[PDB]
Amino acid sequence: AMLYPVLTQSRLLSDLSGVWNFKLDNGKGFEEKWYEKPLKDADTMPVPASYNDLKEGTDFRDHYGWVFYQRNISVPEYVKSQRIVLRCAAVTHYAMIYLNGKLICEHKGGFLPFEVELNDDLQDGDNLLTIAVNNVIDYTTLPVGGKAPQNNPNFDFFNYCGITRPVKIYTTPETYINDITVTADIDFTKEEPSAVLNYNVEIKGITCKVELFDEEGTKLSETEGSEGTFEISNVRLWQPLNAYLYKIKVTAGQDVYTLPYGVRSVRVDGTKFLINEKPFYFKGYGKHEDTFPNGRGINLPMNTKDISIMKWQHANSFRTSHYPYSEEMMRLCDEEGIVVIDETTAVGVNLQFERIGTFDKEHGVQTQEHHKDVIRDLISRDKNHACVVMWSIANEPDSAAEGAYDYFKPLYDLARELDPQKRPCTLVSVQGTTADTDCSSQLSDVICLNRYYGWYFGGPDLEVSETGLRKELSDWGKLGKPVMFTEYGADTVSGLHDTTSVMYTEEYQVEYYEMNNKVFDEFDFVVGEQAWNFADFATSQSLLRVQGNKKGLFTRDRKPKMVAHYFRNRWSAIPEFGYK
Amino acid sequence: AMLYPVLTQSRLLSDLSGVWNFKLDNGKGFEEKWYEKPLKDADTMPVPASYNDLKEGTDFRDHYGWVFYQRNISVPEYVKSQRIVLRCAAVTHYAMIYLNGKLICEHKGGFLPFEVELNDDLQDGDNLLTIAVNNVIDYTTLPVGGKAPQNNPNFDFFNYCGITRPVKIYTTPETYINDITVTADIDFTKEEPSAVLNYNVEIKGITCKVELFDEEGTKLSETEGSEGTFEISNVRLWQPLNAYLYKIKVTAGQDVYTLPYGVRSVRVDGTKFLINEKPFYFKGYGKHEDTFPNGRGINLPMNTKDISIMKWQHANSFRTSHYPYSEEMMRLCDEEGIVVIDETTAVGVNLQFERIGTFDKEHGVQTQEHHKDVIRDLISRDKNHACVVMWSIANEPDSAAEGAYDYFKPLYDLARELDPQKRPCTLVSVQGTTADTDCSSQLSDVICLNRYYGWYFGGPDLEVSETGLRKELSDWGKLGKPVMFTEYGADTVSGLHDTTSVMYTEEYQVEYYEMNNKVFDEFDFVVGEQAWNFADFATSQSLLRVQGNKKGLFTRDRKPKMVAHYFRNRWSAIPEFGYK
Ligand SMILES: CNc1nc2sc3c(N4CCN([C@@H]5O[C@H](C(=O)O)[C@@H](O)[C@H](O)[C@H]5O)CC4)nnnc3c2c2c1CCCC2
Ligand SMILES: CNc1nc2sc3c(N4CCN([C@@H]5O[C@H](C(=O)O)[C@@H](O)[C@H](O)[C@H]5O)CC4)nnnc3c2c2c1CCCC2
Ligand SMILES: CNc1nc2sc3c(N4CCNCC4)nnnc3c2c2c1CCCC2
Ligand SMILES: CNc1nc2sc3c(N4CCNCC4)nnnc3c2c2c1CCCC2
Repeated sequence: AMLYPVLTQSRLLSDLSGVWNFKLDNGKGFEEKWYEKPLKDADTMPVPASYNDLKEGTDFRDHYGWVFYQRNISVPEYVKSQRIVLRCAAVTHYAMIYLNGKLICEHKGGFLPFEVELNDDLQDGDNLLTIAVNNVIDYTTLPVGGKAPQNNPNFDFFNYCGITRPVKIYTTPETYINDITVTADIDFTKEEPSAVLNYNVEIKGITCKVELFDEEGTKLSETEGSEGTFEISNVRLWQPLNAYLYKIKVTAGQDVYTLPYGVRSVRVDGTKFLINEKPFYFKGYGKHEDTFPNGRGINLPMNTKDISIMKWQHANSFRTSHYPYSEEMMRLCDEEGIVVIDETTAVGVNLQFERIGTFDKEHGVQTQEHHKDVIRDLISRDKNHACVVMWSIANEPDSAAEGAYDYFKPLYDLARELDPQKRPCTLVSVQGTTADTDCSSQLSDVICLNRYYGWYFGGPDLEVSETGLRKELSDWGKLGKPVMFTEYGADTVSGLHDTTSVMYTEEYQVEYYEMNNKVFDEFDFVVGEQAWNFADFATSQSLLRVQGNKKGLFTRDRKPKMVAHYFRNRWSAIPEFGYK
Repeated sequence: AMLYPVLTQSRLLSDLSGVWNFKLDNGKGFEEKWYEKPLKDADTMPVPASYNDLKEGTDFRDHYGWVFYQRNISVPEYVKSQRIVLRCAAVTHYAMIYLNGKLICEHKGGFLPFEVELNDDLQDGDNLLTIAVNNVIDYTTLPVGGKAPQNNPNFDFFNYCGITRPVKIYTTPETYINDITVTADIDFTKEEPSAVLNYNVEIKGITCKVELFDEEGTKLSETEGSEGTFEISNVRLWQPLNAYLYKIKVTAGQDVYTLPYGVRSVRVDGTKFLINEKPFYFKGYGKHEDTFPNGRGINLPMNTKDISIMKWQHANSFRTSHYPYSEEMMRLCDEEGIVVIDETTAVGVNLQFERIGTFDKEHGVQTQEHHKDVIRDLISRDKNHACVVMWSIANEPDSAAEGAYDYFKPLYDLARELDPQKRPCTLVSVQGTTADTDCSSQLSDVICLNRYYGWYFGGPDLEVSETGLRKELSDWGKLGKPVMFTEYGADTVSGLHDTTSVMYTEEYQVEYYEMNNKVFDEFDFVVGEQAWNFADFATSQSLLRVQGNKKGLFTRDRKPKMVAHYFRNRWSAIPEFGYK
């Protein structure tokens, strides 16, 4: 369980972000005890941020192995009173915290938070904090390092690493709040729908009371109970592009924490994805925590810029593509009313492109245990987010291979059981699968395709490509379930133009999406269009990557390609609800 | 034999270029007799020029089959006196001339001239000229159409077709000059070298006398003899970047034709490519008759612009890449002193990339007969060009396959025997061959490689790529022959920049050439560096082509990439002669 550190009367918060000392491991790093003494001949390195692009030459950009972040720490003795904790929101890949020279914590997983307490190794005076980060990826990591001394991603984005998100120090009373959970039942029956919310607070280390406020701070109800309930008639339902967030003050044993919460219902019904009992239609794109020169590092300004562009463009949703995003971005979609598809680090679980099969148990992937710890850690983190309407177990696994069904079912189950809101589960299907062959047809509530008819398939022949896409999508309808496209797009170099289009031209990109959009619009069970990608992003080099991935509607610096004006006009004529 | 039509006291010249009528064959074209009546519902189409890009939509750009050019013709009766001839300098692929409705000529081969006489079907009044052009390419065409209703080039440029070069009407006395030939012997021994030129005139249908002038029109010697000789002491030797052209007036039977000619010697000696008994070093690039929206159409202005840029850049040579260039460009290099490697249409003679082998005689290529007619027609056309120092039988054939040696030897032989100057012969070797495996090691006077260490091989690892290129080039030296690189380069999108380079960036392109150029400079038997390509050009669409081929040093409109300034600085510090 991981609550978002905030400033409360009961808890303090001090950011450690800034320029830290930094050294690339030379192999002999751990041998000598760098985590013991202050790094020598060190380099400077802002935190929070990916370090790959922040220096010059390939030696930083393409480093294999470990790096050492190092910074000094010092708390006021008058604080030992309360509990001292170190929250690392995300260290890409493996983290190893040393204080004063001793290991204190260790973590696997580059995109989710982890904490460690400091009360009993926090010395007096100036303490030597050391965070060593490893970037190696393999068949035991999610995301999955392939075989082709260098990391070779089995995924189409660059392997940005370092202290990707912030490192803070918060405190707490000795017995504290540790995990608040809230769910809602809404009775749309009444012409003025109302709702009953179920609280479930948890403490560790006494009386606990719950206060419920409205948008403006107006209190409206109170109760006591580490597992009580609450009633709200004439309830302001959170809605896509129309967020309403209540707030919640849990006072419990000299400790109080506040939580926003939006009241809405998610439910699949036949070929309809329903939000607050209405037939939604996804409009938006798959995104990437990718900016220059931050790498995958957190970027509050671009977060707001990205959401400003989405509203300008008349979109309503995005998918945390290939990894969970920052907590800040998740809260922002709550405030702004952005429907989010929250997705795990499970990309590259596919060895298809003697031959080893993906789910061979001696020579194939070794990810299921960690895949489970991710599903749990992620749902623990974002369970209370009204923006989250669905979960994505994995992006493009070899889901039509043998071993496939056996791999994923234990993970779907774990997901369906750990979501206090029992939200729809899916996985994003790669090109090649079909209704009959895809283990997703059974395990998933929503069929999410990534199809590229007009690019990989059939490009530059958009007629032949249309025939293919009708044929395949037609078949997908026989499952009687909601199907949305989570990726489709074409690599386009901003600036390349032509009257009779050729591939890579802004005109070819617009035509591609006209064909796909025409076919989408023929099937009432298509409940979503999400283009890949929102914006150009960095990938590993290869002959097929024109200085990265150029499938964005926008450039890496958020300037619109012609296609961005095509979608803005199309999405403006398509409602959040009732499109079918 | 084909003399360049010019204006002489004995012969007239009238260009037919302009906007002709034009219709795409619909299949039923030949059935109905379009070549008989005036085209109906016709379109407009400039000649000379490739027609693919001159209209909108894929229907022109990607047409499979025949098109019909049609224009009216009318000569003044007072001309029937003399012989009337129609010279088509180049109709891409197959040509079929109809006059008044009757076929008069037929041709195969899209890049060389062919004529037909008109005296006895040239009616009085207005005659209906019709030129039908076919664009289909196959295992019987040079260049070679692959299997992958559409043409699929087995070569990396777009299949531009139509009346690529001009169509004129010249006349002649009844007995006329038909082919002048001149060769030279130079006695560098004397401190003031002199030379003896051997004339060899030919007539068809009488006295013939030869006049010899100098640059400014000063006569200097005369003689009589359809096979006489001539003497020139203190001779002005044509030289790279220092052209001196004498002129030659052949008066013979009321017919006179003038010819420029430059005196120079070409001779290989060990690992030295010698021009006028000096160790030359090729500096330049492989080019393409490719401009917008002309297609492969002739372009006198860009010809002069291209040659202006070459002198600005301190280059000395270029290769007629994948097909003979226009006669105008050939004469221009004579005037301007550009060393040219004249090359045939023989590209795509390679099926490597049950499996058919290139030179299978039932299922592989069927090009050798035509390949021979090309070698003869080409040498007949350009034999007297001082700029031509070498012949290229084919670009990147599967020269290390079985059948290879048997295919090419008859063609090398035919070439070595038909060049009145016995000039060096070669063929350009694809990536994969080695000294031991390449039938070129024996048949060729100069080893011409196309290597891509840093792109296809090894990119983005320029270290590994350097190790490979040293290893391979080292081996090539064991043949004790001159080796030059006729292609090397990297696809670069003008405008993409970075401090730590990634592929496709102008910086990566400059680094690529620094590595290759460093290694080249280690081997005294490397006698040439020619980059691919001079300028960005159109190709068929595919995932590996960013709106065409972007390996130019210049953009398709002749603007320099950063790499163009790298070469200009490097080539300025490297002499035409004595570099080794
Ligand atoms: C019709 N038959 C084909 N089907 C396919 S599928 C495929 C392929 N994947 C697709 C799916 N993406 C997904 O989409 C995005 C993207 O690719 O840009 C990624 O950014 C994103 O992270 C990822 O989720 C990951 C990788 N990569 N390369 N080639 C192909 C290919 C090809 C063909 C025909 C031959 C040429 C290649
Ligand atoms: C090191 N191993 C490789 N070696 C090679 S070779 C090759 C290839 N040809 C080369 C040579 N060109 C010539 O050079 C120019 C160009 O290619 O741009 C053409 O314009 C020009 O007309 C033509 O003369 C014609 C085509 N095309 N595609 N891939 C390759 C490839 C590859 C690899 C490794 C795997 C990836 C692909
Ligand atoms: C794991 N992600 C991928 N998935 C796929 S699927 C497919 C394909 N198709 C699919 C449709 N059925 C016929 C064959 N052809 N080529 N490459 C691919 C392909 C690739 C990748 C990533 C590596 C590069 C190629
Ligand atoms: C006829 N022109 C070519 N020549 C070549 S050579 C080579 C290669 N290499 C060469 C070095 N030895 C190992 C294998 N790999 N992939 N493609 C190629 C390749 C291609 C083409 C044109 C079609 C596309 C690929």
